[PDB]
Amino acid sequence: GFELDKKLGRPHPFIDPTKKKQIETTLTSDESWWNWRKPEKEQWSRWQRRRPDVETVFLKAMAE
Amino acid sequence: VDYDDGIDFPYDDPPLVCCFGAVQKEFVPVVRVHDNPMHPDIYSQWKMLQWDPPEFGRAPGGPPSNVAISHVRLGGRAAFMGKVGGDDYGEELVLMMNKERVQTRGVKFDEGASTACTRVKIKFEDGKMKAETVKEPPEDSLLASELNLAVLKEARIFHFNSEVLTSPTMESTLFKAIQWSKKFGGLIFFDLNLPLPLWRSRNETRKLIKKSWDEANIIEVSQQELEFLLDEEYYERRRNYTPQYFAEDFEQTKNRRDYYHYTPEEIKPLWHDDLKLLVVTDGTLRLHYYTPKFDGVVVGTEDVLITPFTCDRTGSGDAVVAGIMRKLTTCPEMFEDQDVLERQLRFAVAAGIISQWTIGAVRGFPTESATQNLKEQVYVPSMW
Amino acid sequence: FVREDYLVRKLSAQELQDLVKGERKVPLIVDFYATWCGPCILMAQELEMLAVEYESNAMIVKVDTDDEYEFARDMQVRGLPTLFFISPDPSKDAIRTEGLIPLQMMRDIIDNDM
Amino acid sequence: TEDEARRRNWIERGWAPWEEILTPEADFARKSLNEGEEVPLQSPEAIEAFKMLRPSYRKKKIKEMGITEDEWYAKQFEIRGDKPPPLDTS
Amino acid sequence: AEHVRAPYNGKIKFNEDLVHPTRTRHGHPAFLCYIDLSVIIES
Repeated sequence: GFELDKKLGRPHPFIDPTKKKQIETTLTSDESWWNWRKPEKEQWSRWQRRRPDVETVFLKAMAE
Repeated sequence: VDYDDGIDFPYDDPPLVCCFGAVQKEFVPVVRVHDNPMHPDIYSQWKMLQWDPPEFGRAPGGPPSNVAISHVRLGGRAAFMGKVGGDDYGEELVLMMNKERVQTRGVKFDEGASTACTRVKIKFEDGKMKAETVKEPPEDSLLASELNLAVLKEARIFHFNSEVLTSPTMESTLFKAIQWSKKFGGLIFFDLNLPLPLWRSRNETRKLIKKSWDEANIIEVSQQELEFLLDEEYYERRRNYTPQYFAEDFEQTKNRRDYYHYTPEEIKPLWHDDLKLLVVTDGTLRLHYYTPKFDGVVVGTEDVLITPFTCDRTGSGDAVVAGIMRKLTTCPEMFEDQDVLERQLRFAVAAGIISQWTIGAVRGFPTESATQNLKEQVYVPSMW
Repeated sequence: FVREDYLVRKLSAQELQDLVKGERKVPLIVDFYATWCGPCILMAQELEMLAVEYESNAMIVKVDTDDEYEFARDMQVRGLPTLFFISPDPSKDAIRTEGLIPLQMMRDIIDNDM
Repeated sequence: TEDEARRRNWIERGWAPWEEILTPEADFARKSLNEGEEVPLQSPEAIEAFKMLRPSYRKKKIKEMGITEDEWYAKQFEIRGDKPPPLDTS
Repeated sequence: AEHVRAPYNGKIKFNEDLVHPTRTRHGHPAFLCYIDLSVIIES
């Protein structure tokens, strides 16, 4: 499976799922300074949508 | 009444919707008195009333053919039921609806009538000019025997305005169409859009619309129509109240615009058993929704000042209604899930916003992908 | 010295009363409009062109519904824009049209029915 | 001098040193900015104010004092400074 | 000046008792490092 797909260049996850771990627990906004707290409400951005491009469209067509 | 009509068929998706009434080009029905008129001749000044409109004209509705055209552009399928004359203007109206891919098998031709032409007689009663109708136009003369029952069998939503209540012929025909649609399981959509005569008095209008109000499963009204039907002066007094010494809360100090959400107990005189969804529109700014189980408001917005020379609010009320109908047919959980209903109604808000960016209602009706794009640009991703 | 820019006259209900009661020889076309109604901008330009086409063979007037709301309702105005085509023959009945009708359709009504 | 001007402000302009109930961020800003711009905080007040920037540290501090959270919330709305001589109505 | 950026997503790990509290010129709390501190990111 993995490590044979990786050796040959066949499609495979960049990180082996078996050798993948969570990131434990991080600060929950009560152990954090004010400047590192997540806003309570999501903020409008104008960058909140992914930019369309040719690569996204071709990759989806090749995936199908 | 008796039996069915047509051959039963698998009925392609998306589900069909039927729009009933008069097909007209433009023709804003809701007319009241505004206190800020522009120059009577220089119509280049009149666009300033498009970006500071009268409240009743913030998102005007129109003829039912506007909703059908707008619904199709948003990705739905629609059929128009009505009558036009056999003259050249009648063909132009039908060719307009065929170009927009609206089904016109429900449209009947009257070869002896002139389209959009009413014969009236002028009288001089009590020293004042009045007119009375001698012969109604073909638009208001569809008969019950002329109904296309294949459309009424297939259609899942039956849509009509209160303009048909101003015609004795159409009113009788309307209630036969509703009977057929209900027998076939269709939902009844009453989009009020009160014409000029029905603004005269609350009591006469409430009696006139009561029968059609009781037959409707979905009702859309404007904030001005709802307040007029309940009590116009109480809500105007409520808006004009200012505390004498201090505000009751911090938000009252900001002197913001009033977006009052009517309680379901205030709405109770207008509620009935078969009503599934009541929507009260404050333009595109607010969409108050009411169901038997819950109620709430969807916050919207408007920007006509982004394009001061092409902005035109006419037809934006029809785009909002068409957007509601587009989502109701494809997302039936809207009736029972509040979070789903609010997300789907934001699609209708976006359609209304785009519709205000073009001169002419039909010319400016938006497509589905444009509406979906604007919705995702305006709202944060968690609200999509 | 300077020609006026607009041909269509705005009339009061009282002024329109005397014009209809009085003797007329040309067809009378009455336009109901409001400056806040978007389609009235398009109709205003069509009626100005109709006035140029029919110099003295027709009389084109307009009435503001903001000023004559009660008069408009009694005339069976159901919405805007609305046109009334009134014949010089007192026996013939007037024609009421609704919506942004084409200029050619106005000409056919005036020539064949007025 | 800075004795007549203070008295003048009280009598003529109605000045009074009214209590300012500050958030931890505002309390830290006034205690730390007195030291410099980008310097190691040295004063015990600014060091403590830095620690109080986390509400988790405050809860641990409150528990070590044996009081409840609401009592701590009420102690910050306390009149500072000296008290007037108590009334003796005859 | 030079900015150190995180090379991976993950959780920052260091001993806050080895560094000195400070306020930055942007008004933020931070730490001043006067030693060769070892900071760990678990990706």
